[PDB]
Amino acid sequence: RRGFLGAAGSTMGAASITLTVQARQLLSQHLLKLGVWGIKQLQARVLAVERYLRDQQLLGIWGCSGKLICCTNVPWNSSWSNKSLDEIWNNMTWLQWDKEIGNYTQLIYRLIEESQNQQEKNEKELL
Amino acid sequence: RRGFLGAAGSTMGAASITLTVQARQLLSQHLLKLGVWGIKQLQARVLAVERYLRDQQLLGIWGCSGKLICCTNVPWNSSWSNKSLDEIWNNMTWLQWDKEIGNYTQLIYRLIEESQNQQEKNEKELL
Amino acid sequence: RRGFLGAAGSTMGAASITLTVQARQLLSQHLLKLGVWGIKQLQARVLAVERYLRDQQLLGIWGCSGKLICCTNVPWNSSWSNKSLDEIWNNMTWLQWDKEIGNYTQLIYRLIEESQNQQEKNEKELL
Amino acid sequence: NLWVTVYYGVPVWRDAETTLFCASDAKEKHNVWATHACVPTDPNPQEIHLDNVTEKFNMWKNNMVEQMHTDIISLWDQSLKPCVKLTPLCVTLHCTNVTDREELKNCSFNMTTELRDKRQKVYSLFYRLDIVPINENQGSEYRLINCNTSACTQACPKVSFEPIPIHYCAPAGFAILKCKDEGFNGTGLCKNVSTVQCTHGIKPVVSTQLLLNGSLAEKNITIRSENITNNAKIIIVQLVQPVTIKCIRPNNYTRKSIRIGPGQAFYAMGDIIGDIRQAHCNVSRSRWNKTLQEVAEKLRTYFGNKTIIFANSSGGDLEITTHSFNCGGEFFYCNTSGLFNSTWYVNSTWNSNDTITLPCRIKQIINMWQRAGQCMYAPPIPGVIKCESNITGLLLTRDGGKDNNVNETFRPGGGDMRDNWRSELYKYKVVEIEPLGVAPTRCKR
Amino acid sequence: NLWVTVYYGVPVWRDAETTLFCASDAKEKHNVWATHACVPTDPNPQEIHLDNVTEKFNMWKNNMVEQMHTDIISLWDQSLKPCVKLTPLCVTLHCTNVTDREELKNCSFNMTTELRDKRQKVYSLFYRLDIVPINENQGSEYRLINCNTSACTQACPKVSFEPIPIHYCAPAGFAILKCKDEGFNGTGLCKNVSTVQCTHGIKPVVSTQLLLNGSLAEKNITIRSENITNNAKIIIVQLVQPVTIKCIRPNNYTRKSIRIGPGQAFYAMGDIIGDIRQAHCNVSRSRWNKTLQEVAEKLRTYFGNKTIIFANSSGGDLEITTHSFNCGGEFFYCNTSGLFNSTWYVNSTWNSNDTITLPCRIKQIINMWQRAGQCMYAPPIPGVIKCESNITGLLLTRDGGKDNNVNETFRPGGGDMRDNWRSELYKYKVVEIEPLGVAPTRCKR
Ligand SMILES: *[C@@H]1O[C@H](CO)[C@@H](O[C@@H]2O[C@H](CO)[C@@H](O[C@@H]3O[C@H](CO[C@H]4O[C@H](CO)[C@@H](O)[C@H](O)[C@@H]4O)[C@@H](O)[C@H](O[C@H]4O[C@H](CO)[C@@H](O)[C@H](O)[C@@H]4O)[C@@H]3O)[C@H](O)[C@H]2NC(C)=O)[C@H](O)[C@H]1NC(C)=O
Ligand SMILES: *[C@@H]1O[C@H](CO)[C@@H](O[C@@H]2O[C@H](CO)[C@@H](O[C@@H]3O[C@H](CO[C@H]4O[C@H](CO)[C@@H](O)[C@H](O)[C@@H]4O)[C@@H](O)[C@H](O[C@H]4O[C@H](CO)[C@@H](O)[C@H](O)[C@@H]4O)[C@@H]3O)[C@H](O)[C@H]2NC(C)=O)[C@H](O)[C@H]1NC(C)=O
Ligand SMILES: *[C@@H]1O[C@H](CO)[C@@H](O[C@@H]2O[C@H](CO)[C@@H](O[C@@H]3O[C@H](CO)[C@@H](O)[C@H](O)[C@@H]3O)[C@H](O)[C@H]2NC(C)=O)[C@H](O)[C@H]1NC(C)=O
Ligand SMILES: *[C@@H]1O[C@H](CO)[C@@H](O[C@@H]2O[C@H](CO)[C@@H](O[C@@H]3O[C@H](CO)[C@@H](O)[C@H](O)[C@@H]3O)[C@H](O)[C@H]2NC(C)=O)[C@H](O)[C@H]1NC(C)=O
Ligand SMILES: *[C@@H]1O[C@H](CO)[C@@H](O[C@@H]2O[C@H](CO)[C@@H](O)[C@H](O)[C@H]2NC(C)=O)[C@H](O)[C@H]1NC(C)=O
Ligand SMILES: *[C@@H]1O[C@H](CO)[C@@H](O[C@@H]2O[C@H](CO)[C@@H](O)[C@H](O)[C@H]2NC(C)=O)[C@H](O)[C@H]1NC(C)=O
Ligand SMILES: *[C@@H]1O[C@H](CO)[C@@H](O[C@@H]2O[C@H](CO)[C@@H](O)[C@H](O)[C@H]2NC(C)=O)[C@H](O)[C@H]1NC(C)=O
Ligand SMILES: *[C@@H]1O[C@H](CO)[C@@H](O[C@@H]2O[C@H](CO)[C@@H](O)[C@H](O)[C@H]2NC(C)=O)[C@H](O)[C@H]1NC(C)=O
Ligand SMILES: *[C@@H]1O[C@H](CO)[C@@H](O[C@@H]2O[C@H](CO)[C@@H](O)[C@H](O)[C@H]2NC(C)=O)[C@H](O)[C@H]1NC(C)=O
Ligand SMILES: *[C@@H]1O[C@H](CO)[C@@H](O[C@@H]2O[C@H](CO)[C@@H](O)[C@H](O)[C@H]2NC(C)=O)[C@H](O)[C@H]1NC(C)=O
Ligand SMILES: *[C@@H]1O[C@H](CO)[C@@H](O[C@@H]2O[C@H](CO)[C@@H](O)[C@H](O)[C@H]2NC(C)=O)[C@H](O)[C@H]1NC(C)=O
Ligand SMILES: *[C@@H]1O[C@H](CO)[C@@H](O[C@@H]2O[C@H](CO)[C@@H](O)[C@H](O)[C@H]2NC(C)=O)[C@H](O)[C@H]1NC(C)=O
Ligand SMILES: *[C@@H]1O[C@H](CO)[C@@H](O[C@@H]2O[C@H](CO)[C@@H](O)[C@H](O)[C@H]2NC(C)=O)[C@H](O)[C@H]1NC(C)=O
Ligand SMILES: *[C@@H]1O[C@H](CO)[C@@H](O[C@@H]2O[C@H](CO)[C@@H](O)[C@H](O)[C@H]2NC(C)=O)[C@H](O)[C@H]1NC(C)=O
Ligand SMILES: *[C@@H]1O[C@H](CO)[C@@H](O[C@@H]2O[C@H](CO)[C@@H](O)[C@H](O)[C@H]2NC(C)=O)[C@H](O)[C@H]1NC(C)=O
Ligand SMILES: *[C@@H]1O[C@H](CO)[C@@H](O)[C@H](O)[C@H]1NC(C)=O
Ligand SMILES: *[C@@H]1O[C@H](CO)[C@@H](O)[C@H](O)[C@H]1NC(C)=O
Ligand SMILES: *[C@@H]1O[C@H](CO)[C@@H](O)[C@H](O)[C@H]1NC(C)=O
Ligand SMILES: *[C@@H]1O[C@H](CO)[C@@H](O)[C@H](O)[C@H]1NC(C)=O
Ligand SMILES: *[C@@H]1O[C@H](CO)[C@@H](O)[C@H](O)[C@H]1NC(C)=O
Ligand SMILES: *[C@@H]1O[C@H](CO)[C@@H](O)[C@H](O)[C@H]1NC(C)=O
Ligand SMILES: *[C@@H]1O[C@H](CO)[C@@H](O)[C@H](O)[C@H]1NC(C)=O
Ligand SMILES: *[C@@H]1O[C@H](CO)[C@@H](O)[C@H](O)[C@H]1NC(C)=O
Ligand SMILES: *[C@@H]1O[C@H](CO)[C@@H](O)[C@H](O)[C@H]1NC(C)=O
Repeated sequence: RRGFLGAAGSTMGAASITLTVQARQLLSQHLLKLGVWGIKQLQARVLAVERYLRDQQLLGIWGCSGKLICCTNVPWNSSWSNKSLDEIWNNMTWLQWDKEIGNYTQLIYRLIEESQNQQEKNEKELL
Repeated sequence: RRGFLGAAGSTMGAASITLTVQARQLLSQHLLKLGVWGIKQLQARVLAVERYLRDQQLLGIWGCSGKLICCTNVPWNSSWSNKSLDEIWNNMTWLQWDKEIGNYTQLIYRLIEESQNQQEKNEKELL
Repeated sequence: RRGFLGAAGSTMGAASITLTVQARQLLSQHLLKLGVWGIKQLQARVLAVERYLRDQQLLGIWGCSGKLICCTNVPWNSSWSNKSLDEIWNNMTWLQWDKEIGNYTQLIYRLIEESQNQQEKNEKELL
Repeated sequence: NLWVTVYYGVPVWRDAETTLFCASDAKEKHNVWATHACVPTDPNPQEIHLDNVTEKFNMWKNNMVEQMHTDIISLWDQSLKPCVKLTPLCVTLHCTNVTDREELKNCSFNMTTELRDKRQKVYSLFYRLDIVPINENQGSEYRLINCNTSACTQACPKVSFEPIPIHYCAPAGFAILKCKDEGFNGTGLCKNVSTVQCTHGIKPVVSTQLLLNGSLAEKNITIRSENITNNAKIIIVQLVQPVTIKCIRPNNYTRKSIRIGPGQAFYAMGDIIGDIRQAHCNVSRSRWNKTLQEVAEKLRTYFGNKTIIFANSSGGDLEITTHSFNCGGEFFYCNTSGLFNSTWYVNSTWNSNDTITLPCRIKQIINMWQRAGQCMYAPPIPGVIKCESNITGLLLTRDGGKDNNVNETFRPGGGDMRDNWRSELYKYKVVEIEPLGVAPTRCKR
Repeated sequence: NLWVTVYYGVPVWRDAETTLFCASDAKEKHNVWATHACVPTDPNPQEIHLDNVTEKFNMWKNNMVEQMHTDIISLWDQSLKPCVKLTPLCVTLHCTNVTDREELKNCSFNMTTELRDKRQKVYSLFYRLDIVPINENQGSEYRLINCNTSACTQACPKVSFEPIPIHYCAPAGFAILKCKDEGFNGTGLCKNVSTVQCTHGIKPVVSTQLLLNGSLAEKNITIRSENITNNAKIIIVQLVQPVTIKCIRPNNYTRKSIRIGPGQAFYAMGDIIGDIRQAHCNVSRSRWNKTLQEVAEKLRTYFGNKTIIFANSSGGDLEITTHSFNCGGEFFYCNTSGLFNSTWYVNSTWNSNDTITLPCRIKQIINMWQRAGQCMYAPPIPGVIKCESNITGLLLTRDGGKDNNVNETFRPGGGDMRDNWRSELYKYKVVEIEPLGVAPTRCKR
């Protein structure tokens, strides 16, 4: 089995297997001297914590916290990508796919948030 | 649609729609100089992280992490509020409702935690 | 009822009741002077945040985030412990049980992560 | 079958090293220890006693004492940082006798004034201990004791050296275990363990050969040491009765201020009101030797039927040979020969004021950490200062004899200030809670 | 139909700027670089080679080199902060000739002693390079080279300038990509990429015009430059054979310590045991010009059939015209006119010791950053020191000719060591992993 970030060149249909090694590595002398290396260490730790929480709050508000893969109610739009259903899962990697949808990440996030909030509003709060 | 914190004056029945804008804004020159503004920036970031984690650990232990609205097994007590079922959801905002239950937040939190823990203990751990 | 860390001497079958008091205590003058006590305070807060996030990311990737007790698909191995099904839940405490499985924590974590990832891969991503 | 399960918030712990934060009473003069900077103390510390728990403790291998020592020295350097230094006071002083009574010396020296092109001539009183001549033949020309090692820093008068108690709290996810065993010696398994988030009132008072304002024993005299038979190891003892002591400073000094530079002042003693009076301390001889008899009979359980003899310390450094303390800003050095001078047999019994006069020495230039530099100049406190302390424990040092004799001599132990904090942190240990528990059960039903 | 899905922990990355934390084999003298202060290195760095991955690299537009430069200068200022400064050494020195052999000067000057009212007269040896007279007519009165710019800081003898290898690890969520392509020139797409959390052993040695103790090439001589045709751009070359060099300091100096103030000392050379001997370096002429022939034939592929000619330094500042390095605490400055003095034709072939003697200069007052101040005074190392280095690469600078001639001259290139760090960080690039992936699928079944 490959190690950390070892399945980047593989296709999207096969690179979604070792996702746990990338998910686990997102966060990994007791007295601190607060010197040149100490300040940089503290800044790196705080930045890592902020990065993990920033990318985790999205999954928390999308109703998929603690889940590596989930499906929502937002349907796919052909304007973002005109490719077929499985031509990307069998021939394209994740490196050549992130740049094609990079201009629509914010729009997808807003639609995802409003759809999830609407679903929770209609499901919960009976009266 | 309203922006961040734009539905505060609306009633509780309608202010529970744009909750995603307040939930998303809870966390939002690379070299740090650690000066007057640098120390305050680091303290503000750490305080924001602590605030988010402090208000998130409650939802984590209540069995509702990653959910904007959920229902528990703790029944409402008339001592906290003698109002009817829907007079607050149709005529009172969230500003005039938080002060009426402010003296019973800790009691509700303790009852919620013990009820959720008891439910998890009875459901899981078959033998 | 016992307070924080008050049921350590009890058996494992009864010490799993007050887990909420230990789960809640995992995170609990506004201007910081950044002195000897200020630096240690900031380091302690950052270390506490890192400890909570480090022990929470495991539950997040194991499919049990926000749940105090959950069951997975990984079966127990007799090599880790040759004891019976209920001799530890009725006569042994948690202090005398953590040392017996201390050499197999990493192996159990890796098997748990791969099994959970495989389960999510087989359940989700229909095509 | 069986399936592995994960328990969150499980009650287990392991010994680990971690940082700690202060907790003082929020209240004004700041204290050299900067206790107003740490988190305010809780109205009531939540202390819970764990039932059916037996935990192993080791006061000598604890990390809290080392961390506390580093924090206190760091706060000391922090407090001395914004204050004025004594760099221009290394001029050749001219001192004569004052107008035994030859301890103080009336010095006269040149000093640069606020004007960079002018100087000023001042006079002040200095002790003989903090005075060193250039040579042993000239006479009347002297220097400071710490001038060829480092430049001392004058303590800021806006802060005080009051031993205010501080609570050493543990961070989130960590806890401090407390041993409530009656007469616990500090090493081994504790049969009555309790847990708490923050320690009790720890007064960081610095003392040598005697424990002042410490924690009293529960029921009997307790002797603490990792190896009582080892002669190279220090011995810490605890008492059940607080032995009172009255230490006064009869000299009435007049505080004067001189400007050694632009925006900085130097404080020293101007003159003495009245006459020369030697500083001393008082202690009840009956209670003191009664407690000595109890300590001797307690030590008799470890050394057999041998007789215990107490003798004074061997000559050397003044910080170790004498007992040191502070009375709100004035450091003292009292002779302990008047207390550790007796012998106790197996059949011996101790069987009115009768106080004991203990001569003491006062030094302004102190290091308080045995460091080769970074000294501190204690400013003189005006008026008569007197502090009363509760003697709760002492430090012992046994002589390296052949051990086959019927008697062994004990010397007043001392040295590093690590033992001072160790005598108060013996009941506490630092642990790390691991909320990730692994245990199987018959699930999937 | 299709529904959008979110993938957590997806394997994608983007180029971004971020902070980096140290990693070294912490264990003992401390090192100017404070390698013991950073995180201890891992027992084995987990390095994974990504299959089917082609990534674009840019060693000239990388951010790690700039961040490394800022971190090294910050650590330098940090190390010089607790040490003593040379503020009272700006007195008019009186130097004469020593008892070529006129490089050293026996100086004599006044200096304030530990007593603020008294002074002291000492003598020490200083090089002519770090000596500047007040005027060019008086003679025998001189000053320090850096006195009217800033006050130098004496390096603490408790730390050493040994180039301890440091691992530049990436924070959580970030990674460092490594290019394992054979003979990669540092610019373009890499056909053999690997990933690792921390870089390899990066020795922050300071060198000019030559690369000492660097990373050897894989199979052939590699020339790195963003625009080889541009004459204003520096040229970095790599070698496959480690060219050895033996640099010694035959002068046997006697380290002496004088107290310039209370609690501070100054170190300088007292005298010389034996006689005056010029410092030099040795190098095998056969291997050196063989590698020069390989570099010439490699450069022939970019400039066509033209002949490559090497010349000496153009002239100006000593730091950029001579090869400098820190050898065991002593800064060297060797003249490279014997190594870049040859011509190579198309049909030329290089075809016994025969070592080359390179004269060297020693300077104690150095700036090492071309800054207008904040100098450092290197303390003298007692005894005779010897250094052996592995020459793995050099810096080149082409002359701005018309390019239509059959030959072009090359000069030893210089810089602010940024290109030196670039010569070691060319194989590494910093990326930011985005675990939030967006991809649709036929869900809801
Ligand atoms: C062990 O613990 C005991 C008990 O706490 C300590 O004894 C105390 O020692 C301190 C000094 O270390 C004493 O405090 C000093 O008292 C003097 C005036 O106090 C009068 O006023 C207060 C007002 O509340 C009364 O409580 C008190 O009884 C007296 O009537 C002065 O010398 C000091 O004042 C200082 O501060 C002010 C403000 O800046 C200045 O103007 C003064 O000049 C001066 O600097 C100070 O307050 C205290 O009284 C003692 N308590 C008792 C009960 O005797 C021991 O010192 C301690 N042992 C060790 C070794 O630390
Ligand atoms: C490229 O890399 C090479 C190989 O590492 C470097 O060569 C080394 O250079 C250092 C100095 O920079 C040399 O270290 C010095 O050696 C002397 C004594 O060392 C002997 O004993 C030790 C015992 O541990 C052996 O490891 C060593 O091989 C030798 O046998 C002394 O001059 C120095 O001692 C210093 O520390 C002590 C302790 O405080 C002090 O008392 C001394 O005064 C002094 O400060 C120092 O240890 C090392 O020997 C060289 N190695 C080799 C194999 O030759 C090159 O310097 C490096 N190139 C560049 C440009 O940096
Ligand atoms: C240490 O020596 C100094 C210098 O001699 C002493 O200071 C001087 O003390 C005398 C008294 O002993 C003062 O004289 C008196 O002063 C005033 C004004 O003249 C007045 O009360 C009397 O007429 C008498 O002259 C003298 O002024 C004073 N000098 C200064 C500059 O203040 C000091 O007392 C000695 N200290 C000790 C402890 O002996
Ligand atoms: C730079 O000049 C100084 C000052 O002249 C030289 O220092 C002195 O050198 C002399 C000659 O070696 C030493 O004298 C000898 O000392 C002792 C005691 O007197 C004894 O061995 C001999 O009788 C002889 O006099 C002397 O010790 C030394 N230092 C001092 C403080 O006097 C120095 O050598 C010169 N340096 C160079 C490189 O020329
Ligand atoms: C552990 O020791 C503590 C004292 O350190 C005991 O607490 C005492 O209990 C008695 C009996 O209930 C009370 O009268 C005392 O007031 C208590 N003392 C304190 C200081 O609180 C405790 O009982 C001991 N536990 C066990 C199991 O023996
Ligand atoms: C403190 O008490 C413990 C026991 O509670 C003592 O430990 C014993 O030390 C002796 C030394 O010869 C060993 O032989 C025993 O095996 C130890 N017993 C246990 C249970 O570990 C310790 O010496 C005591 N210290 C003092 C100063 O009395
Ligand atoms: C405690 O100290 C004693 C002596 O005070 C040690 O016992 C012996 O010490 C002598 C030297 O004084 C050694 O030559 C012997 O080998 C020691 N015997 C043993 C059995 O160790 C003793 O080792 C020390 N440590 C403990 C844990 O008791
Ligand atoms: C120490 O000396 C000072 C200065 O003489 C004394 O302060 C005076 O005390 C008397 C007592 O009657 C008061 O009337 C004065 O007002 C005080 N001040 C001055 C400026 O004279 C002080 O009392 C002395 N202390 C002791 C303990 O005797
Ligand atoms: C220390 O103890 C000795 C006895 O061991 C004391 O010496 C005696 O002192 C008394 C007066 O107190 C004299 O009458 C005796 O003649 C002394 N005896 C001897 C044998 O010299 C001594 O005084 C004690 N010192 C202190 C400070 O208590
Ligand atoms: C030494 O300890 C005793 C108790 O062991 C202290 O005496 C108590 O003092 C307080 C002061 O508020 C009184 O309220 C108590 O009534 C006293 N208790 C007894 C039993 O007398 C004494 O104050 C301590 N001494 C010092 C200097 O702190
Ligand atoms: C990428 O380059 C590395 C070397 O930088 C190649 O690793 C070598 O592989 C061969 C064949 O298995 C081994 O014999 C060598 O020992 C390896 N060298 C090192 C330094 O590890 C690797 O094969 C190259 N990858 C590709 C896909 O060509
Ligand atoms: C380093 O190698 C790259 C290719 O890997 C060279 O880049 C090419 O340079 C030529 C110069 O004529 C251009 O025409 C190409 O378009 C460039 N290719 C790419 C992909 O950018 C680069 O010049 C080389 N540098 C050196 C100094 O040899
Ligand atoms: C690389 O440098 C070359 C020359 O060394 C540049 O090519 C020409 O440079 C001259 C000046 O020397 C300009 O007048 C021309 O306009 C340049 N031509 C072109 C086509 O740019 C060249 O531009 C530089 N850059 C690259 C990317 O090759
Ligand atoms: C630099 O190269 C030149 C030749 O280009 C060398 O000059 C020759 O030196 C030899 C002795 O080494 C003399 O016999 C020749 O007469 C010199 N030739 C000329 C044309 O002057 C010179 O020595 C070289 N320098 C170094 C340091 O290697
Ligand atoms: C540099 O000079 C010193 C001082 O003379 C030399 O140290 C002496 O070396 C001899 C060699 O026989 C020893 O016997 C002495 O004990 C050493 N010390 C003294 C104080 O004389 C040192 O060897 C010289 N270094 C070199 C490389 O020649
Ligand atoms: C798809 O995207 C286009 C371009 O932004 C937009 O006009 C269109 O409404 C979208 N369609 C759906 C069904 O959301
Ligand atoms: C409601 O609150 C009151 C006041 O605290 C309390 O006495 C009562 O028991 C509560 N009732 C229920 C059903 O929890
Ligand atoms: C149980 O553990 C042993 C020892 O590591 C291992 O050989 C064996 O394969 C394991 N069995 C199962 C069913 O996982
Ligand atoms: C002290 O000890 C002596 C000698 O044992 C004894 O006579 C005396 O009563 C004790 N007390 C006093 C106050 O001297
Ligand atoms: C302490 O007291 C003893 C009593 O014998 C005496 O000899 C000694 O000189 C005194 N002083 C010191 C500093 O030890
Ligand atoms: C105890 O008895 C012994 C043996 O007779 C004697 O030497 C000693 O003085 C006695 N101790 C007293 C009376 O304190
Ligand atoms: C990617 O590399 C792997 C490993 O050799 C190989 O099996 C696979 O065919 C390659 N895929 C492509 C598209 O080249
Ligand atoms: C250096 O180059 C010269 C001139 O090409 C050649 O004759 C010689 O063999 C080479 N080596 C040495 C050691 O001189
Ligand atoms: C370097 O060496 C050459 C050898 O010919 C000499 O001419 C030149 O002056 C030297 N340069 C310096 C700066 O000393």
